[PDB]
Amino acid sequence: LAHSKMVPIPAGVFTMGTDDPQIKQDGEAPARRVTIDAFYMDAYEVSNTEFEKFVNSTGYLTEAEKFGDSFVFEGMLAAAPWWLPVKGANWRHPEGPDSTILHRPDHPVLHVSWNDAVAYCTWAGKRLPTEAEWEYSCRGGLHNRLFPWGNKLQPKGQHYANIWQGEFPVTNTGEDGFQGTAPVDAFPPNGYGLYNIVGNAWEWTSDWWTVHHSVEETLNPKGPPSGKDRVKKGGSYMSHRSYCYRYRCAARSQNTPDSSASNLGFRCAADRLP
Amino acid sequence: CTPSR
Ligand SMILES: *[C@@H]1O[C@H](CO)[C@@H](O[C@@H]2O[C@H](CO)[C@@H](O)[C@H](O)[C@H]2NC(C)=O)[C@H](O)[C@H]1NC(C)=O
Ligand SMILES: [Br-]
Ligand SMILES: [Br-]
Ligand SMILES: [Br-]
Ligand SMILES: [Br-]
Ligand SMILES: [Br-]
Ligand SMILES: [Br-]
Ligand SMILES: [Br-]
Ligand SMILES: [Br-]
Ligand SMILES: [Br-]
Ligand SMILES: [Br-]
Ligand SMILES: [Br-]
Ligand SMILES: [Br-]
Ligand SMILES: [Br-]
Ligand SMILES: [Br-]
Ligand SMILES: [Ca+2]
Ligand SMILES: [Ca+2]
Repeated sequence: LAHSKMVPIPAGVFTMGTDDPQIKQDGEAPARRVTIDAFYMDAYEVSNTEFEKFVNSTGYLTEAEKFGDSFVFEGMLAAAPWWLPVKGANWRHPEGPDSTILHRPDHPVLHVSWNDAVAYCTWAGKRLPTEAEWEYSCRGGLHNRLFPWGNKLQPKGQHYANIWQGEFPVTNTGEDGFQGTAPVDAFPPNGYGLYNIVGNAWEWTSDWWTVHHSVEETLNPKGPPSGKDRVKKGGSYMSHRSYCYRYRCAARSQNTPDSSASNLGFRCAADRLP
Repeated sequence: CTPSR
C-alpha cells in the first residue's frame, strides 16, 4: 500500500466548467480556458490510515470531535431530512459512537472539515488543490467530458465510480460493490492515475465558493479572495442522477469550512514532491 | 449534498 503516493499532473490548458451546465445554480457555466502549471496530486483520497498517521504524529483533534457532532446520512444509521447531526460522529466513528473504522482503514477519511484537511495536507508537506487544479486533474486529460473517463456512466458495462444505485435515499442497491465508501484505491484510475476523483467521498478544495465566473482565460486561478463557503468537488457514494448529479468533473458544491459529513473527505496536492 | 455545520 502506497496510499499517500502522488502523481504528476502535467502542465496544460483545459476548459473548466461547461457551457452545457447540468446544475445551473452551481455556476457550472460558463466554460472557461484555464492554464495549470505542472503539479502533483494525491492518487487517492486521504484514507483513514493516512489520517491516523497525521493524528498520531500531531495529536490533532478534528473540528467534529471538538464540536461533538457531525452530519451522518440517515441511511447509514441539516441540509435534508436524510442528514442528521449525530453526537459523537467523527472520523473514527463515521456513523456515530458505536461505529468504527477498524474494518475500513483504507477507506477515505470522513467527517473532516476544510480546516482539518488543510491541517493534514500541510502536515504532509502538501496543500489542498485549487478547484481548477482539482477539475483539471479530474478530467484526466479528456476535453469536455462528463466524467473522468468519458461521457458514459458505465463504460463497457463496468462501474467506474462509487455512487448510488437505486432509489435515493430509500434504497441503495450496492450494485457498484459499495453501499458506503469504498477503499481509496477502488475503481479504475483516470487518465492521470487518480482514483475515486468522482464519487466515494466528496473532496475539499482550497477555493472560496462563488457561482459567478468570468469567461476570461486564467492562469493557476485560486478562486475569489473572499467568501463564506469553500468549494468541494466530485460527488460521493450518495450521488445519483436523480438528486445530486455531481459525480461530474464540472460539478461543484460548497460548505462552510468548519463543516463535516459522512460523505466528505479530501485529497492533497503539491507544487513539488514532498 | 452535504449540510453545512
Ligand atoms: C497510531 O498509533 C497507535 C498507537 O500507538 C498505533 O497502534 C499501536 O501500534 C503499536 C506499534 O506498532 C502496536 O504494537 C499496538 O498494537 C498498537 N496499539 C493500539 C492501541 O492499537 C497505530 O498503529 C498507529 N496508526 C497508524 C496508521 O500509524
Ligand atoms: Br448558467
Ligand atoms: Br461500524
Ligand atoms: Br483487523
Ligand atoms: Br479497507
Ligand atoms: Br496548516
Ligand atoms: Br492548503
Ligand atoms: Br463538462
Ligand atoms: Br465513456
Ligand atoms: Br473496486
Ligand atoms: Br480572454
Ligand atoms: Br452526494
Ligand atoms: Br472556519
Ligand atoms: Br505545495
Ligand atoms: Br444532500
Ligand atoms: Ca455505491
Ligand atoms: Ca472522491
